[PDB]
Amino acid sequence: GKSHGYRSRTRYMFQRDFRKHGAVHLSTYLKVYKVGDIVDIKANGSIQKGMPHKFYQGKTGVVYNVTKSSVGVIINKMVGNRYLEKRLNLRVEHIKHSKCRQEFLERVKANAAKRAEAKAQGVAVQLKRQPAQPRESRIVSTEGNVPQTLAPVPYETFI
Amino acid sequence: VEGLRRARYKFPGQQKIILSKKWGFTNLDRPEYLKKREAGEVKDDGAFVKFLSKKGSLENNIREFPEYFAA
Amino acid sequence: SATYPMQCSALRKNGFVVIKSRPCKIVDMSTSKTGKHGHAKVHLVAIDIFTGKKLEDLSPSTHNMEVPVVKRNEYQLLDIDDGFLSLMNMDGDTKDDVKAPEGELGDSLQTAFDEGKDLMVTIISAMGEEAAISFKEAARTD
Amino acid sequence: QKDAKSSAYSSRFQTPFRRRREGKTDYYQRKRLVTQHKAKYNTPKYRLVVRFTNKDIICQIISSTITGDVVLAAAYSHELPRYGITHGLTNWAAAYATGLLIARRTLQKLGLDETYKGVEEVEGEYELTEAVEDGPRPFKVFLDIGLQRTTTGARVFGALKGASDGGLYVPHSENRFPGWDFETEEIDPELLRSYIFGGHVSQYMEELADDDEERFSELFKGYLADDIDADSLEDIYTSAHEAIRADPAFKPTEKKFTKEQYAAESKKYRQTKLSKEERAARVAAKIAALAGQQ
Amino acid sequence: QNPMRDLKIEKLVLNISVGESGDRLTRASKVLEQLSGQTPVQSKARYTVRTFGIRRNEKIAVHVTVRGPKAEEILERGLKVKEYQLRDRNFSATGNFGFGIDEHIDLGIKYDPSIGIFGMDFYVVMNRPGARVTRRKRCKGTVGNSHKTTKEDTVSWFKQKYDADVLDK
RNA sequence: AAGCUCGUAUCAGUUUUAUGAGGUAAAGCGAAUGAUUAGAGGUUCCGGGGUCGAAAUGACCUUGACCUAUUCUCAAACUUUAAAUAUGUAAGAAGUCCUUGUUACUUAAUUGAACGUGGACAUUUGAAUGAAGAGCUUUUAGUGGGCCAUUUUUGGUAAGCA
RNA sequence: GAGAACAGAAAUCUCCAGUAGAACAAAAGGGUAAAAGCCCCCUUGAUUUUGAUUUUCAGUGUGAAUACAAACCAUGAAAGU
RNA sequence: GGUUGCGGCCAUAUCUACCAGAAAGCACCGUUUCCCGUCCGAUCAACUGUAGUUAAGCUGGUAAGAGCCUGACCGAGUAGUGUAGUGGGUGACCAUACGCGAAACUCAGGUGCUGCAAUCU
RNA sequence: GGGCGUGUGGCGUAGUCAGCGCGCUCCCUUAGCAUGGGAGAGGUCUCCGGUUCGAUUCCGGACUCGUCCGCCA
Repeated sequence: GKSHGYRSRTRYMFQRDFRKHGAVHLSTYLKVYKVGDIVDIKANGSIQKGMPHKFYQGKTGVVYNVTKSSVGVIINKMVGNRYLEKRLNLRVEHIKHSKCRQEFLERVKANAAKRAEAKAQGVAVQLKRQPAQPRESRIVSTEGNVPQTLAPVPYETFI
Repeated sequence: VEGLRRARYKFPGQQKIILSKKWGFTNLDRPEYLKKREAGEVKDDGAFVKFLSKKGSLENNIREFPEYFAA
Repeated sequence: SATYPMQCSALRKNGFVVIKSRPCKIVDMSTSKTGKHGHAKVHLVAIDIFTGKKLEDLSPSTHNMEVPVVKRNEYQLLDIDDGFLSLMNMDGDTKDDVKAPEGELGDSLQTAFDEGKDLMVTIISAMGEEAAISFKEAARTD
Repeated sequence: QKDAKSSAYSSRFQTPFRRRREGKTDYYQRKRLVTQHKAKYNTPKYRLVVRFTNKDIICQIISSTITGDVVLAAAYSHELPRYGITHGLTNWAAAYATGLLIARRTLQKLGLDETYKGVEEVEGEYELTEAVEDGPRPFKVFLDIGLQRTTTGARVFGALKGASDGGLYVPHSENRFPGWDFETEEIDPELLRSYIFGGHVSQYMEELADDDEERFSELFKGYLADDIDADSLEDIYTSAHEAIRADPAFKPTEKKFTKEQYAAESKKYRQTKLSKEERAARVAAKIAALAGQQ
Repeated sequence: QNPMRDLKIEKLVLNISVGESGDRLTRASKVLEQLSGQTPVQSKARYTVRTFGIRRNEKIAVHVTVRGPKAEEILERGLKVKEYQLRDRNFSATGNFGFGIDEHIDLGIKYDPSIGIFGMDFYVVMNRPGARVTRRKRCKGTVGNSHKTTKEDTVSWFKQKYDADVLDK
């Protein structure tokens, strides 16, 4: 018959990695999570308690509950034609903070600093990001850079 | 070439007979292998040949391959 | 439980079955198709272990038949008196509840105990009734 | 030829942690010590780290951060001459005095010393520093004995007893103290008090000085050089205890020099690495030497 | 050079394999106990072998470990039993050496008719000072190459002390 | 189908930026596991066949193993490495910063946790593009035999086959 | 791999090398080295009370599992489990 | 800058073979009355810091060293791949257009950094 | 074609990760009525791999027989 267990098809997903097996380092236990933090989920195969299901591997969610050794995380799961709210109790070995959130907060504080310093002059702050604009005019010189003519190479076996 | 051409009839599909630019069953070219074997940095094996490298311990590189260091 | 179900086709020769609430041991099995379209029927010929009677039966192959639990146990004689054997278990337990065999097995066992061999007795349990089937002699540990 | 390791072995080998390779940290014990209840968010967990080397006892109060461990206060046994203890700097009573010193020092620098005076009159009874009402809780600290063996009579528990009588709230039971009867599950207080005041070394001093005098000159030589007899060590432990309860303030040494003054001599003495060009010159000279037909 | 490179006997282990449990095991254990002055330890059988007749875990051998000058004294008695002649094959690559002897009568216990006759295996383990580095729990390390005991050093020590000669084979 | 609450948004089968997760394609085997071709150098208290040997833990060849350095070819249920395409989250007003209120939680401790009071920051309010209105509810029909094409792919010699 | 009477291919003892090439009840795959393996000591948390969550999923049931709360216990020096 | 205690990242830190180590600190080291544990005070426990020693541990250096790490316009815009055509070819498969882009190999360089407290010619 | 069972000394069977029985051949013994005892000589456990402390035993493959089926058109 068919087989769809709780950890089916999780072979390479829950292998550890090359040459970093063994016990886990103490930074994962010394990291501090608060309610509202945004965290990434990546399971550790060395810890069998508090494991996430294989669906939530690589998923990103929001902390809603902090307990003794675990964290409650909220994920949005697509079921059919809508998203449902899923609450997960995961031990802290299987989560880490999302770095995109802290990058955005750094942008917020630097952006507020720019607005605050330029508010003393009113110099059209222009605080929105802009994407890659087309590159403008330039003059390239041939002083020591005379062009070298290239041609297609004929065919050879090369074995 | 005639032996390979006779052997090609026993195979399905299309095969080509190419005269390689390499020396024997090695992977260097003919003048590259010639300018390598004029120095002592090649040394024969049962059918193949072992080559000298600039890496490794100098004691092993001198017990093997003596004629190149005999400069 | 004392007894467990099984399928007729799952049964095979030298196995125990329950026929008419008797522990029986099969000697013959035969399957014949009922009709060309239909399923085969299993004919079973078996012998009661305790009484030796021949009991047969025919069932559908997919039907489930009752199967007993039969345990064979090994003991040493202590005495044969009044038709009741007295046995001695490993770790020193003793039972006298077994009745002596009544046939040529019982006669041979009685003569062997009278002339003084050390006799090893096999007694079987199936469905709450107890009997002795065979005896040997201990070749070592005299 | 026999003790040879392949390149495949050395490539697939995974090294342990550096402290495990040095054999100094049990990470299985460390994880259970330094981790915190996550609902106590940034609350530090404090370890009384007690380590026994030869000629020293090291007591520290240590919390854990990601960048490394942080020490509140440390107390070594080699600063006990300031309090009057000169000999036996690693005995069970020295462990007691070091624990008492680090307890009084931590309560002084936290300001929790006018309350929670600890056991002023010591008798060897088993009790913990209980919480006083309508005020702050006592300072809670947990042992880190490291790789040292737990054993009834070991001096890590003497350091524990000294720290507990100094006013720290350290959780412990009494069944590892000296004087614990195994069959009758109770603690004998007078033998523990004798050990706090050095009875086990003074009784040995008497029972060896009465018969074997060459041993009494080999060991306990410093006791004869400083005229310390068997009975006076009890009162010098008492005076050391009251000196600790007077001032644990930890004046450091004057260092006799500067950091760069030590660094000049040690930088002169340390060996340096060989650069790429002189390494190439060295191997060219070696080729010209042995492979240059002698 | 040589400040504390001096070889010494780490231990002497005396092994008797009676091969089967019971009265012979107790008698061999009594012989080992009276010879050592210590109670001996019996060792269980790892696997069942039909040809030897052994099953798993019947304490088929008995052995004792003696350290110090007493071990040196029993080694003196064993060497005078062996007439201070040992094969070169007896020594090992690590530097440890052993020999096997028949009966304790040559050792001089004298004979009781009950106790029977049992031969012995003597094994001497040799080390230099500083061997605690491997044995201690904290900061366990490996011993350096120069300080290691070897076969040539142990045969030189066995020629110099005990004024014995080794056989060429 | 009936609408209801609102009026340009608590949107988007899309892109960008930042940040994750994956073990397929490829590649690799003088890297682990497994398969596999050929010689070379060694090991015999440590092999087997012959020949010379009284015999010899003898000798000489040969052939097998094991080791060492090489060499040829591979893997859906092998792998150090590792794409492309797909895929999670974020791009603020429900935000940021400052100050100090509550608690029976928590801390050695106004220490922290959560929710707050008061104050400051507004149209470039925090990337692009588009918005056709956005959100919400009730009720009910028919349907629940499918098939074909490109690409990936399984069984099969194959099939207008499954 | 190197040694030690009987004792040899396999009995017991000693040393060295040994990233797991072993073991962890069973099928296979993951995980594990001062351990999750082997040996020893103490125990019954394989307990009580109802909730929440994950998988299968209609976000029904059943099975299995996760993290807590309120008790009462076990163990250890203790953190803890 | 050396050393110790506790660490963080967990080989640039490991492994093999040599060499060196002033001071201090670690270490080996001396002992068995007491607590305690062993067949064995070897490990563990306790006592002395005394009788000694840098021989080892430890630290550092060396090696056209093994390994590991970093980089390259080195291989290679190669293999592979998203999209397109009433493109080629009997087919197997392959070119082109708009895009993304490896691994092995080769070469070059490197061989622990650092937090808290104490202590040192 | 497929399924199921099967194969162990001269013979016949067993089973736990080569045994007995019956024969045999020898040596004794026994008024017997009858004999009895002790020893043997006896096996690639169908075979070959792997598994396992160890395979009859477990498993993969192959072989030998014996059986039962192969329908409705």
